Amino acid sequence: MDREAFVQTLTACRLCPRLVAWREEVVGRKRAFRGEPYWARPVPGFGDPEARILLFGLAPGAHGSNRTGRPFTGDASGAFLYPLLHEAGLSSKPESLPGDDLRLYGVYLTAAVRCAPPKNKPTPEELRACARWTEVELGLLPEVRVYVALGRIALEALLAHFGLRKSAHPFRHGAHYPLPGGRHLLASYHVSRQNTQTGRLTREMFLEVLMEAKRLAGL
Ligand SMILES: O=c1ccn([C@H]2C[C@H](O)[C@@H](COP(=O)(O)O)O2)c(=O)[nH]1
Ligand code: SF4
Repeated sequence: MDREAFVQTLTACRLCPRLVAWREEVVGRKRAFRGEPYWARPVPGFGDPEARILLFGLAPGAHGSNRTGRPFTGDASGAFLYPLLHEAGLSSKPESLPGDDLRLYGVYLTAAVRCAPPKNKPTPEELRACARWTEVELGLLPEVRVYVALGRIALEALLAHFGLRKSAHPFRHGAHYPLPGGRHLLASYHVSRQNTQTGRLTREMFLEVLMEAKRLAGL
Protein backbone atom coordinates (compact mmCIF):
# COMPACT_ATOMS: atom_id res chain seq x y z
CA MET A 1 0.00 0.00 0.00
CA ASP A 2 1.05 3.63 -0.45
CA ARG A 3 1.45 6.29 2.23
CA GLU A 4 -2.14 7.55 2.00
CA ALA A 5 -3.50 4.03 2.53
CA PHE A 6 -1.03 3.35 5.34
CA VAL A 7 -2.12 6.44 7.25
CA GLN A 8 -5.81 5.69 6.76
CA THR A 9 -5.63 2.09 7.94
CA LEU A 10 -3.07 2.71 10.69
CA THR A 11 -5.22 5.41 12.25
CA ALA A 12 -8.16 2.98 12.38
CA CYS A 13 -6.18 0.32 14.26
CA ARG A 14 -7.70 -0.99 17.50
CA LEU A 15 -5.57 -4.10 18.14
CA CYS A 16 -4.30 -3.28 21.64
CA PRO A 17 -7.15 -3.10 24.19
CA ARG A 18 -5.17 -1.26 26.86
CA LEU A 19 -3.93 1.34 24.38
CA VAL A 20 -7.21 1.91 22.54
CA ALA A 21 -8.70 2.70 25.93
CA TRP A 22 -5.79 4.77 27.25
CA ARG A 23 -5.24 6.93 24.16
CA GLU A 24 -8.80 8.19 24.64
CA GLU A 25 -8.95 8.06 28.45
CA VAL A 26 -6.10 10.55 28.85
CA VAL A 27 -7.90 13.20 26.81
CA GLY A 28 -8.61 16.01 29.25
CA ARG A 29 -6.73 14.32 32.09
CA LYS A 30 -4.10 17.07 31.99
CA ARG A 31 -5.91 20.30 32.87
CA ALA A 32 -3.21 22.38 31.20
CA PHE A 33 -4.43 21.09 27.83
CA ARG A 34 -8.05 20.30 28.70
CA GLY A 35 -10.27 21.72 25.98
CA GLU A 36 -7.55 21.32 23.36
CA PRO A 37 -8.15 18.97 20.43
CA TYR A 38 -6.62 15.53 20.91
CA TRP A 39 -5.55 13.18 18.13
CA ALA A 40 -6.24 10.24 20.48
CA ARG A 41 -5.43 7.70 17.78
CA PRO A 42 -2.42 5.79 16.39
CA VAL A 43 0.34 8.23 15.43
CA PRO A 44 1.60 8.18 11.81
CA GLY A 45 5.28 8.89 11.20
CA PHE A 46 6.38 12.37 10.15
CA GLY A 47 9.08 13.63 7.83
CA ASP A 48 10.78 13.24 4.48
CA PRO A 49 9.09 10.45 2.47
CA GLU A 50 12.48 10.00 0.76
CA ALA A 51 14.42 10.03 4.04
CA ARG A 52 17.93 8.63 4.35
CA ILE A 53 17.76 8.78 8.16
CA LEU A 54 15.06 7.31 10.40
CA LEU A 55 14.73 8.18 14.10
CA PHE A 56 12.89 5.39 15.91
CA GLY A 57 11.31 6.21 19.27
CA LEU A 58 9.42 4.04 21.76
CA ALA A 59 5.81 5.23 21.93
CA PRO A 60 3.63 8.38 21.90
CA GLY A 61 3.36 10.54 24.99
CA ALA A 62 -0.19 10.82 26.35
CA HIS A 63 -0.10 14.61 26.03
CA GLY A 64 2.51 14.76 23.31
CA SER A 65 1.92 13.13 19.94
CA ASN A 66 -1.26 11.53 21.28
CA ARG A 67 -2.48 15.11 21.59
CA THR A 68 -0.86 16.85 18.61
CA GLY A 69 -0.85 13.98 16.12
CA ARG A 70 2.84 14.38 15.22
CA PRO A 71 5.74 12.32 16.66
CA PHE A 72 7.42 13.80 19.76
CA THR A 73 5.38 16.98 19.34
CA GLY A 74 3.88 18.65 22.38
CA ASP A 75 5.98 17.18 25.19
CA ALA A 76 9.47 17.18 26.69
CA SER A 77 10.86 14.79 24.07
CA GLY A 78 10.08 17.11 21.17
CA ALA A 79 11.27 20.15 23.11
CA PHE A 80 14.65 18.43 23.25
CA LEU A 81 14.69 16.68 19.88
CA TYR A 82 13.38 19.23 17.38
CA PRO A 83 15.79 22.03 18.28
CA LEU A 84 18.72 19.62 17.94
CA LEU A 85 17.50 18.38 14.56
CA HIS A 86 17.63 21.99 13.41
CA GLU A 87 21.07 22.62 14.87
CA ALA A 88 22.30 19.50 13.07
CA GLY A 89 21.05 20.96 9.79
CA LEU A 90 18.24 18.45 9.39
CA SER A 91 15.14 20.67 9.64
CA SER A 92 13.62 24.00 8.59
CA LYS A 93 13.09 25.39 12.09
CA PRO A 94 13.78 24.60 15.79
CA GLU A 95 10.16 24.15 16.94
CA SER A 96 7.49 21.64 16.00
CA LEU A 97 3.81 22.56 16.28
CA PRO A 98 0.82 20.83 14.68
CA GLY A 99 -0.23 22.66 11.53
CA ASP A 100 3.09 24.45 11.08
CA ASP A 101 5.35 24.44 8.01
CA LEU A 102 8.13 22.39 9.61
CA ARG A 103 10.00 20.20 7.17
CA LEU A 104 12.74 17.66 7.79
CA TYR A 105 15.66 17.25 5.40
CA GLY A 106 16.09 13.55 4.61
CA VAL A 107 14.82 12.49 8.04
CA TYR A 108 11.69 10.58 9.08
CA LEU A 109 10.36 10.17 12.63
CA THR A 110 8.29 7.33 14.07
CA ALA A 111 8.27 4.75 16.89
CA ALA A 112 7.95 1.05 17.73
CA VAL A 113 4.49 1.49 19.24
CA ARG A 114 2.06 4.01 17.80
CA CYS A 115 -0.48 4.48 20.60
CA ALA A 116 0.21 6.16 23.93
CA PRO A 117 0.86 3.57 26.67
CA PRO A 118 0.53 4.08 30.44
CA LYS A 119 3.82 5.19 32.03
CA ASN A 120 5.17 5.43 28.47
CA LYS A 121 5.84 1.70 28.78
CA PRO A 122 4.21 -0.62 26.20
CA THR A 123 4.03 -4.35 26.93
CA PRO A 124 5.85 -7.02 24.90
CA GLU A 125 2.47 -8.01 23.46
CA GLU A 126 1.74 -4.45 22.34
CA LEU A 127 5.23 -4.20 20.84
CA ARG A 128 4.70 -7.45 18.95
CA ALA A 129 1.36 -6.17 17.68
CA CYS A 130 2.56 -2.82 16.36
CA ALA A 131 5.47 -4.49 14.58
CA ARG A 132 3.02 -5.07 11.71
CA TRP A 133 2.90 -1.31 11.22
CA THR A 134 6.68 -1.03 11.46
CA GLU A 135 6.82 -3.44 8.52
CA VAL A 136 4.42 -1.31 6.49
CA GLU A 137 5.96 2.02 7.48
CA LEU A 138 9.59 1.06 6.89
CA GLY A 139 8.53 -0.57 3.62
CA LEU A 140 7.56 2.90 2.40
CA LEU A 141 11.07 4.24 3.11
CA PRO A 142 13.43 2.22 0.86
CA GLU A 143 16.06 4.97 0.79
CA VAL A 144 16.83 4.82 4.51
CA ARG A 145 20.52 4.19 5.16
CA VAL A 146 20.69 4.96 8.88
CA TYR A 147 18.27 3.84 11.60
CA VAL A 148 18.65 5.59 14.94
CA ALA A 149 17.17 3.70 17.88
CA LEU A 150 16.11 5.98 20.73
CA GLY A 151 16.41 3.68 23.71
CA ARG A 152 16.82 -0.05 24.36
CA ILE A 153 13.25 -1.06 23.52
CA ALA A 154 13.33 0.80 20.19
CA LEU A 155 16.64 -0.88 19.37
CA GLU A 156 15.24 -4.32 20.14
CA ALA A 157 12.24 -3.58 17.92
CA LEU A 158 14.58 -2.74 15.03
CA LEU A 159 16.68 -5.84 15.70
CA ALA A 160 13.55 -7.99 15.53
CA HIS A 161 12.46 -6.30 12.31
CA PHE A 162 15.79 -7.09 10.64
CA GLY A 163 16.23 -10.55 12.14
CA LEU A 164 19.24 -9.55 14.24
CA ARG A 165 20.33 -11.16 17.53
CA LYS A 166 19.99 -9.12 20.72
CA SER A 167 23.21 -10.69 22.01
CA ALA A 168 25.37 -9.46 19.12
CA HIS A 169 23.91 -5.95 19.13
CA PRO A 170 23.87 -4.84 22.79
CA PHE A 171 22.31 -1.54 23.75
CA ARG A 172 24.53 1.34 24.78
CA HIS A 173 24.56 5.01 23.91
CA GLY A 174 26.71 5.50 20.84
CA ALA A 175 26.53 1.92 19.58
CA HIS A 176 27.01 1.52 15.84
CA TYR A 177 26.16 -1.64 13.89
CA PRO A 178 26.83 -1.84 10.13
CA LEU A 179 24.29 -3.76 8.04
CA PRO A 180 24.50 -5.30 4.54
CA GLY A 181 24.04 -2.86 1.66
CA GLY A 182 25.76 0.07 3.33
CA ARG A 183 23.11 0.47 6.01
CA HIS A 184 23.71 1.38 9.64
CA LEU A 185 22.02 1.00 13.00
CA LEU A 186 22.83 3.59 15.67
CA ALA A 187 21.74 3.53 19.29
CA SER A 188 21.14 6.49 21.59
CA TYR A 189 19.69 6.91 25.07
CA HIS A 190 16.00 7.76 24.71
CA VAL A 191 15.15 11.46 24.64
CA SER A 192 12.67 11.09 27.49
CA ARG A 193 12.52 13.70 30.25
CA GLN A 194 14.26 11.36 32.71
CA ASN A 195 17.44 11.09 30.64
CA THR A 196 17.52 14.72 29.56
CA GLN A 197 16.69 16.28 32.94
CA THR A 198 19.30 14.23 34.82
CA GLY A 199 21.97 14.92 32.23
CA ARG A 200 22.40 11.25 31.32
CA LEU A 201 21.78 12.31 27.73
CA THR A 202 23.19 15.78 27.10
CA ARG A 203 22.33 18.01 24.17
CA GLU A 204 25.90 17.70 22.88
CA MET A 205 25.66 13.91 23.12
CA PHE A 206 22.51 13.78 21.04
CA LEU A 207 23.84 16.27 18.50
CA GLU A 208 26.83 13.93 18.13
CA VAL A 209 24.49 11.04 17.32
CA LEU A 210 22.72 13.14 14.68
CA MET A 211 26.02 14.25 13.15
CA GLU A 212 27.09 10.61 12.90
CA ALA A 213 23.77 9.69 11.28
CA LYS A 214 24.37 12.44 8.73
CA ARG A 215 27.89 11.23 8.01
CA LEU A 216 26.84 7.59 7.63
CA ALA A 217 23.88 8.57 5.43
CA GLY A 218 26.16 10.49 3.09
CA LEU A 219 24.43 13.73 4.05
O1 LIG B 1 11.22 17.11 2.41
C1 LIG B 1 10.17 17.02 3.05
C2 LIG B 1 8.84 17.08 2.46
C3 LIG B 1 7.75 16.97 3.26
N1 LIG B 1 7.78 16.79 4.71
C4 LIG B 1 6.50 16.66 5.51
C5 LIG B 1 6.52 17.98 6.34
C6 LIG B 1 4.95 18.32 6.44
O2 LIG B 1 4.29 17.47 7.41
C7 LIG B 1 4.36 17.95 5.08
C8 LIG B 1 4.58 19.03 4.00
O3 LIG B 1 4.38 20.34 4.61
P1 LIG B 1 4.51 21.73 3.86
O4 LIG B 1 5.34 22.64 4.65
O5 LIG B 1 3.17 22.28 3.70
O6 LIG B 1 5.12 21.47 2.52
O7 LIG B 1 5.19 16.74 4.79
C9 LIG B 1 9.11 16.72 5.37
O8 LIG B 1 9.28 16.57 6.56
N2 LIG B 1 10.21 16.84 4.47
S1 SF4 C 1 -0.17 0.29 19.40
FE1 SF4 C 1 -0.04 -0.21 17.21
S2 SF4 C 1 -0.97 -2.24 17.03
FE2 SF4 C 1 -1.59 -1.42 19.05
S3 SF4 C 1 -3.57 -0.41 18.66
FE3 SF4 C 1 -1.98 1.18 18.43
S4 SF4 C 1 -1.51 1.18 16.22
FE4 SF4 C 1 -2.61 -0.75 16.65
